[PDB]
Amino acid sequence: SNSIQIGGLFPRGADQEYSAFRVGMVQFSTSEFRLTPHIDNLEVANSFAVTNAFCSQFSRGVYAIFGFYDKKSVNTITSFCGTLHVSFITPSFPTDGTHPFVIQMRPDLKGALLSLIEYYQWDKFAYLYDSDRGLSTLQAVLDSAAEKKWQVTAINVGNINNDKKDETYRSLFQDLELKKERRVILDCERDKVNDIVDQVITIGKHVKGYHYIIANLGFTDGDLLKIQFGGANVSGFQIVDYDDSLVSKFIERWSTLEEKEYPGAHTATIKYTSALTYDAVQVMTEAFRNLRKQRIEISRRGNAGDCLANPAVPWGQGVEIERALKQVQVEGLSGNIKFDQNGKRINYTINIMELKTNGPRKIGYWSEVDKMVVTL
Amino acid sequence: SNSIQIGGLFPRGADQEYSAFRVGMVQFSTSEFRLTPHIDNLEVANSFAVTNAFCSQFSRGVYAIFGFYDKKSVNTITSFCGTLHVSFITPSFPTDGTHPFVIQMRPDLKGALLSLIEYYQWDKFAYLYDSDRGLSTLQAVLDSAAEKKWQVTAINVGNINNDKKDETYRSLFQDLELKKERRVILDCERDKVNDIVDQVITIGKHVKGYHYIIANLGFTDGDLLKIQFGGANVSGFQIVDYDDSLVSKFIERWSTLEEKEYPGAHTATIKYTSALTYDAVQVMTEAFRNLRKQRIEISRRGNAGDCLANPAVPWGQGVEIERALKQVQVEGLSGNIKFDQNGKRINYTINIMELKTNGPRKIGYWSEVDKMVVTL
Ligand SMILES: *[C@@H]1O[C@H](CO)[C@@H](O[C@@H]2O[C@H](CO)[C@@H](O)[C@H](O)[C@H]2NC(C)=O)[C@H](O)[C@H]1NC(C)=O
Ligand SMILES: *[C@@H]1O[C@H](CO)[C@@H](O[C@@H]2O[C@H](CO)[C@@H](O)[C@H](O)[C@H]2NC(C)=O)[C@H](O)[C@H]1NC(C)=O
Repeated sequence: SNSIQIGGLFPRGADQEYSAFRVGMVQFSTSEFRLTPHIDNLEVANSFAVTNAFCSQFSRGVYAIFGFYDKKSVNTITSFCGTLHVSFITPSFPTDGTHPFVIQMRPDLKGALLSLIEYYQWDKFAYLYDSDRGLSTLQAVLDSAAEKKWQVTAINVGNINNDKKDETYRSLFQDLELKKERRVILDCERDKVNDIVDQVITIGKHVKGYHYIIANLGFTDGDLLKIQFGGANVSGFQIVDYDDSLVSKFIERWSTLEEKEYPGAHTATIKYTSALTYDAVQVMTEAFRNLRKQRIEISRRGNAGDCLANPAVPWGQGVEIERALKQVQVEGLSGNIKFDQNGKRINYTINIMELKTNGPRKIGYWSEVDKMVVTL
Repeated sequence: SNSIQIGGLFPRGADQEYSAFRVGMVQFSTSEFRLTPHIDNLEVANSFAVTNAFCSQFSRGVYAIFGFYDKKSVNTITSFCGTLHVSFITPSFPTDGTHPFVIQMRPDLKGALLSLIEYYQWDKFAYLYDSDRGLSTLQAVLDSAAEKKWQVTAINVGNINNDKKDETYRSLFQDLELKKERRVILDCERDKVNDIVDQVITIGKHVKGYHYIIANLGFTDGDLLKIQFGGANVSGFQIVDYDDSLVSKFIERWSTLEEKEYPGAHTATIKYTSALTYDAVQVMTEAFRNLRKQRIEISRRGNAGDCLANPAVPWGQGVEIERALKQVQVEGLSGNIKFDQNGKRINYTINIMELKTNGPRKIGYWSEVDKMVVTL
């Protein structure tokens, strides 16, 4: 048997991620033990919902929770996890701090972004953002601006009501035009980028003389073809490397999976959040394997009880499970996976990309310790 | 014997605010009914703690909750209140959105601040912000910077370990001794403002040629006397007008209370947060009084239950309570109190202040519809 109960907290509509999760469950299945996921699908921005689901898993008796949060709900997660010693493994944006009991699959992007800016020798640009992943990056660029004498125009595009969102664009570009802004960073939710890209194309700002940096880890995850021929420079970041044999092999299978059975999966690419979901199954699997290999018993003796029991007394095995997960080092879709004591990715690589007439191309990479290295 | 129960969620050090709350309960109590508060003292930044306390008050069957939140716990409050139709009345920062079931006693400060900056005809300035407290008003000035043609140098003053503090704050100003920054916006809690004022004085930057804008609603809550004679301009905002008889008559009383019975309350001034709290007791009282004047029965028949009951079916009378709360229009320590449909203060007034050798003086006022008006 060896059935190991875990929770799965999935946003509604995260079909590809859940398909990647199930493929991960197949890939990393083993006779040693079985991960036994209990799945909740919910509105990840709704803290009540996230608390209900967390507590429901907790009372069932899970040994770890894999899932997602939003900026509206990250504090529910870090606070419940930290209080009860339950480990959360997530592909979402890294928490802004050193919160314990959170294993963060997603590498920090800020460093690479700052180096890229320096690399193109920008000292004046617009930073167009929303806040769904917090404001860490905004702070990082403001700090750099002050320190390197950059003139940054930083504008929150997150709050343009899509119910009348067009006069709002003209006024945005009017503001940008005041200083003839031509270098632009887009750090937004993926549909937000696409909205902004259409908006740019429409007013002819996708021509030569413009240069956009897409500040996310999935440059090729969405539709680049529409700005591929206008003449503007377009650059970005990619944590999933389709030239890795490991990734290449996975895509051979992924690309042929039955779409009815694996929604989101009959394609040549996989979104980085889905790749990280797949990699998370490997990490959890290795953690429980390592514990068993170390002869560390983590089996629950009694019921977890109510997540709101007062006083909140953390189970003693919590720390053990946190440590096992943080000590995992493996190779996955997102390259070398290793964590520091705070569950943040270290020793990872981010590929730096440029859009060219013949498609997106790697021009080099950013190293978690060597910064930006061009490929010759 | 008409006991309407309510909750009070008080941050673990909010002594003066609790004193203010207890005073308002006396001032506004009546033979009609007695608000019967149940009080929790808690780590307001701890979302788990906040959920526990909310759920504990929900189970008791309170008819509303007066309380405080933090930027880390605000989502817990809005989600739980919005889901369960439990009204939260608070002097905390207004929410970033139109969340329902939240009565925000504190007026928005962004308009007045943006207006004041324009008034002084600033184009280049430093903005000291406190990440602990939030970035919301910084963002508003960053959004506006293009259209209003400003060059903003934003510095985070928010992760200072009190160990150093002195050294950090001096390093900060001896760094603004680079771009020749002399116009500085504060945007901090009154304590952090005091700390900074203390260091500006020690560094000798409170002289003529520097100008500080304190971006909180309590210009005279702190000690201005010490920076009054240096020669620097110092401007701020004030919502509690001590020239009003209502306020003067209140302070007559407040200055008299025994400090042992009412911590924080043997003084001439009163923090705008405590004033908003006193005001909150009037609003809650009027709302529930008005529900009776309209023979809207709101008495719960059966137990409220568990905040984690599933499915979540909100009680029928929540919406009536919310509406009654939002329909209240009274005059209080913070001036005319009125709310829109999203529980935000409307038709309120913010006084504009400058520090003079003879003390703080009102120089004008800011209105929702008139914007900035020089007084004469
Ligand atoms: C788009 O990329 C091009 C190519 O690097 C940039 O043009 C180069 O950059 C410098 C600075 O303007 C020029 O002096 C070089 O001569 C350019 N190289 C070549 C061969 O074209 C250009 O600056 C980028 N666009 C924007 C708006 O930043
Ligand atoms: C402090 O306040 C004064 C008045 O608002 C600022 O401007 C003074 O008044 C006029 C109006 O521009 C100027 O022509 C004078 O030169 C200013 N007076 C003096 C003696 O400086 C003044 O600039 C403010 N100080 C700062 C640093 O903003």
